Amino acid sequence: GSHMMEILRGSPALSAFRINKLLARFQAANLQVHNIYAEYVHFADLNAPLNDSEQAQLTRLLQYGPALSSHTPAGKLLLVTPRPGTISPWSSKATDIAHNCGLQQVDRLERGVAYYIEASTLTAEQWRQVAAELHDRMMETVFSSLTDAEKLFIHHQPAPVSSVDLLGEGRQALIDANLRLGLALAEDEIDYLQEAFTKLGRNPNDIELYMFAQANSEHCRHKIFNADWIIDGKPQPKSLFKMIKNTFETTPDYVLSAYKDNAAVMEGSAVGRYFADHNTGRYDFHQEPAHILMKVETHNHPTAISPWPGAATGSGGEIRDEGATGRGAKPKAGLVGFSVSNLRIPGFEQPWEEDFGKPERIVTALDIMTEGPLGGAAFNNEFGRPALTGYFRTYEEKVNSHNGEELRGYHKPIMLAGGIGNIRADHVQKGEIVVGAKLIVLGGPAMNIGLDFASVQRDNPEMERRCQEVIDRCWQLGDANPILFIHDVGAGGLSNAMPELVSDGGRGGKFELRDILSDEPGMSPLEIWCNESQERYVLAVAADQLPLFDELCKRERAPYAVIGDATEEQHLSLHDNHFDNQPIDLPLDVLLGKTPKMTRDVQTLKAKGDALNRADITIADAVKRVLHLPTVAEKTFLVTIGARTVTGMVARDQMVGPWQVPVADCAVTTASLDSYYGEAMSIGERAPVALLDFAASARLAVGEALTNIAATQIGDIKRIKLSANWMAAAGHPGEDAGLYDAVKAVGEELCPQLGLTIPVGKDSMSMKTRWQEGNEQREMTSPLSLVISAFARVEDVRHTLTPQLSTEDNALLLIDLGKGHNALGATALAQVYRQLGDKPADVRDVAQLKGFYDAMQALVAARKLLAWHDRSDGGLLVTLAEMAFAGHCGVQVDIAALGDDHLAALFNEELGGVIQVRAEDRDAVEALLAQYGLADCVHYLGQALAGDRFVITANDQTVFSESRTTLRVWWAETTWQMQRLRDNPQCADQEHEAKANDTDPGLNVKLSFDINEDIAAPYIATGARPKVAVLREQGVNSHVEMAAAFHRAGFDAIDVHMSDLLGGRIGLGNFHALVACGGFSYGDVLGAGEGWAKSILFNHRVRDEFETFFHRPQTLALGVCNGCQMMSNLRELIPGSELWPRFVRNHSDRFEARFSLVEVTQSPSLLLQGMVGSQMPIAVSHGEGRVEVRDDAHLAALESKGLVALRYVDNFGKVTETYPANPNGSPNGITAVTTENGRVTIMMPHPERVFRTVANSWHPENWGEDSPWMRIFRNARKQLG
Ligand SMILES: Nc1ncnc2c1ncn2[C@@H]1O[C@H](COP(=O)(O)OP(=O)(O)O)[C@@H](O)[C@H]1O
Ligand SMILES: [Mg+2]
Ligand SMILES: [Mg+2]
Ligand SMILES: [Mg+2]
Repeated sequence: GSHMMEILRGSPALSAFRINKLLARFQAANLQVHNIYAEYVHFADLNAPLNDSEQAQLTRLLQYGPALSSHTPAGKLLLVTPRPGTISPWSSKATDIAHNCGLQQVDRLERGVAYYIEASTLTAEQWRQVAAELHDRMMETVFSSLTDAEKLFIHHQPAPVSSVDLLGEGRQALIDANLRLGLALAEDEIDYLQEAFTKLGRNPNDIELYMFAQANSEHCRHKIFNADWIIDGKPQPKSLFKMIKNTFETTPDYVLSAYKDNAAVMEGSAVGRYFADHNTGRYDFHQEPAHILMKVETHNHPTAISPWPGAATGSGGEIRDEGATGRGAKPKAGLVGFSVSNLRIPGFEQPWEEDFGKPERIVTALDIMTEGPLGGAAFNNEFGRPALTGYFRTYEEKVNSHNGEELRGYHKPIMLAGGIGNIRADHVQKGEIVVGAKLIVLGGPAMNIGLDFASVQRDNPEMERRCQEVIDRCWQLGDANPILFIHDVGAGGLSNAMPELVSDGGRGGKFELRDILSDEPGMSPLEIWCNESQERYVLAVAADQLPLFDELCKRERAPYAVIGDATEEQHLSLHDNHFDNQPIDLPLDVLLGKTPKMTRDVQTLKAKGDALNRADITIADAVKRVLHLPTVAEKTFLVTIGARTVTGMVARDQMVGPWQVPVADCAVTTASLDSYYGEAMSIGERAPVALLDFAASARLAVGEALTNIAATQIGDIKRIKLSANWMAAAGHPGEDAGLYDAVKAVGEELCPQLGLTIPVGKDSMSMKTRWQEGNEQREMTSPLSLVISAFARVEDVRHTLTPQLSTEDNALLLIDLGKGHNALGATALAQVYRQLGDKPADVRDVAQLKGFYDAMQALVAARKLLAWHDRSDGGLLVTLAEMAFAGHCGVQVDIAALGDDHLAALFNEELGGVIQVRAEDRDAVEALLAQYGLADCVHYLGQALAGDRFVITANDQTVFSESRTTLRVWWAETTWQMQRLRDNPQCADQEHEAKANDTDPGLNVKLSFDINEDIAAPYIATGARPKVAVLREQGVNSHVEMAAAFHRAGFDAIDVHMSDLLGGRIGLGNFHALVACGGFSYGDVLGAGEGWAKSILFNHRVRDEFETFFHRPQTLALGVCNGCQMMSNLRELIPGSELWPRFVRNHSDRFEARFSLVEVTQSPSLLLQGMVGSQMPIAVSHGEGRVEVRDDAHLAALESKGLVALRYVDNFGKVTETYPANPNGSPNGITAVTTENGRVTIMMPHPERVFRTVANSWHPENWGEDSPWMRIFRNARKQLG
């Protein structure tokens, strides 16, 4: 009542292979199911009626997706929808499109999947088993009628505040509320609340208690990290935090901000910061320092319960940290980490794996690594930051460690998300908060998320994107940046972030509950104030900047509300206009009143640990097992799921070389689109070492970070800055003393001796899982797990080395920082034979580690290196194998000098690595290494050689010999199997099988023109700069680098949001060129690019503006990725486009981020003039790029008209539909088409991301500044005259 639900049937929902996985899942559980069929169905909750025309508009918005075989329903209906009381992100984004298409009648759109199942035996018991399989019990519910969906839209009345009756019952009322509300309060904290409230003479409200309990938890007060310690009977002088701070006291160098914000900041470089001016809308370079922020976060517990949103909001919360650094900043690139228990992939179990069971309430390791990476990548992709480095460890074994024989592993996973961003010098310091400052929530209408449903998070990355654009508009105003103060909303929701915001400014605040934006009107005041809804920030802004701030938000379509005022009195007030009362009324010192410090009085446990039993170990069997341990094995399933080219500033991504092998040891970005200065990121971690030796695990993490970053041009080691993220089972015998010792080992010792700061860190301190298996208690406990992320300013992005071997005359030299210790404890080798072993690796000599770093820096600067790969998991064996994989070559090595224990020489995980040098440079490089005190560690191994032979000799004996292709295919099998069970198995198999064909020549180039002839230069030289409209919808993310590419070609790039067109601020009549940029407009909901296009079509004024533009005789338009999608959906407005295809879900059913080989084909395209017959790699980054025609008649007609402009080719140079050479399954390799007149071109790949040579993942050595793709932008300039 007050609202009607309309049901609108959508398109078929599951491809054939997905239907076959279902049918087969049913046959495997003995459910005789003749057939299954699925159809999306949509639900529109309307506040007013739709006329015949709006009805048709709504119907048309809800036609999208691949044109799959439609069937008429039969059998039993099971409809799967979100759980009632829940609103999906699909709903947020779809309803938004509805509103921007003028359908204000729509209150909410929601979507379900209708399953039509013919089975016909099946007891009601078995139907519950069918129902179970079709849905996720943590997010969804199953219904029997389409009608039942009305349950999703029930309007609820605001629930009132509840007082806890301390006055009337005494202390028992606090104890009862402590249990009922789950406050987890300690006795001394119940004491405090009793005293504080007895003094005020009134009962506490529920909200006030909940706020207090959120603020005084472990994760939030960091009680363990500030604790005093007593260890083996001796009081210790320093807390853990103090020992971390010791690194900043010792090395403050280059540090701009540390421990005073939710990211750290270091000095960057002076470069062209590129953005649109507030007054002109023109993009310009602003020559100024771009300083570098860094942060790394975890999101471990949620990910155990619901991994997709758990990982996604892991990234999302950390991106908010970055944006809310100082007075606003811009995230640039990200990193991702997973640690989980054994994967045990069905049909692919490995000999070290044993099922130990798990709690019913958590998902398996395999579920985490299936859905979690897709979740992390969904936020990074739809937000728009490249994910360029990461780690993925598996560990689960019964082991004789510090507390005797017990199960150690990661049933509670590590889910790690971090990254770097840029910030202006003047915004690094947070400002003062003036009295009467407006206090604002920027971002999403809130719901009851986080209050085991309360650990199920929810991500809407496009909402966050819209918020970032506002934040960007604010810092881009320089001295006029209206942001006085900004902070992210995370744990505790507003009940933490608003008090933290006023409190860091020395203020109080008065707030109004009913000013806060909400999508559940039923929520209690406690739910409104304490819920952990996502994509929110809190800021302060002066009252007189509010009109400005409103103009900025409205142009971005970023929702915001003013919810209160900052006060001089240090009081916290929260009024409720609906119930005319005051849920919160407290002094801030009472809320933020602290109880005493914690003292931990603890004892050292140290494991004895036994020698590696080698009975079943051969070097050959060990090579095979080690390459099948997911920690070692190829990571493609984690890398290609995320964009790696967004921004146009990525110099080094995971994938290396012509054969695009994911082994890059660190990530590198350019600082700007006009510099070779940059930033670098690397990770070091070695948790299983902590099962033998806590200090050594931490030291090795520091050292690996350094070895992974070392072939990058940095200089001074003091440029390198660390995040230290600590994961422990605090309280588990031996760990606490372990934690203190490991923090000491890096904070007090190693990092200060090296000159390394740790200005940021986090901790997560209950890394264990307890459950009942038989009548038995069971425990899985993590090792102490330090993850070090290293971050650095880069002097020259171009000088970076990769593991890609050259086959020119060369020498392979090992730098064995293990000094022949050759430890085998807690290695991959031991793990893969179910053992812990004796003695682990460690940092053997700090001077020599420093010496290594400085020596690598001298060799990099002087260009003496052809390649570098450090030694980590899997030892020298893996290092050499991976270099041979990346170089598509052989290796001939001798290990006689590495000791008689050949297994230990190859498989120790001591620090160091293999450099490759030119043969003629060998002597000079050995002399240089000797000057840094290293002669003793440096060992000539042999050479890289053309071919397929991987050979390891010792004197006259062959220690190990195998085909390099055979090793490379074994190392691939983990990612193959993961892709097989997650993606379309046909694609997974084609990708895998192409690795086995050694003749694959890899990416290679043929150019039909001179890539250095700047054909636009005569035009640029006149000083006349035509405008191009760089068109962007909400969710677009590639506009900045697109602008920069047109800029290099001599245009004035103007920023045109769709809101500028809708509001009449820009007219396309003033432009001769237009480009629709890439991204995830509306998060691709209702089809990639559809919302964007249909919002143009359904507005008749704007529709007419586009049509007029395209119907002019000389205008040019380009659509790229999302933009191509958009323009393919606007096709009725574009002359000569009648044969154009649609673009739909990739055949792989996976987001594909590839460096793909294409060829330019003959077509009218004016943007491709001079390039025809050229073949070169381009950045590709999409999930809905598959060309779909309506039938073969459409395809032939398209082809015979000569309108295809780009095709995917394999590395042999033939047009292909084989994956991933053709990443999406497009017929005849098609990824670009033009119009009959050549004036409009649309393409899925991103030329604007790779117009700079430095930003191509692989490129030929001889190229200059400009890639081949720079010709497009220049062709645009020349054509305009
Ligand atoms: N979880 C992940 N997400 C994204 N990239 C990852 C992930 N795990 C590993 N990678 C990338 O895969 C490559 C190989 O990883 P790994 O063998 O763990 O690195 P290393 O041994 O050099 O520390 C690297 O380029 C790394 O950055
Ligand atoms: Mg590795
Ligand atoms: Mg490495
Ligand atoms: Mg590593």
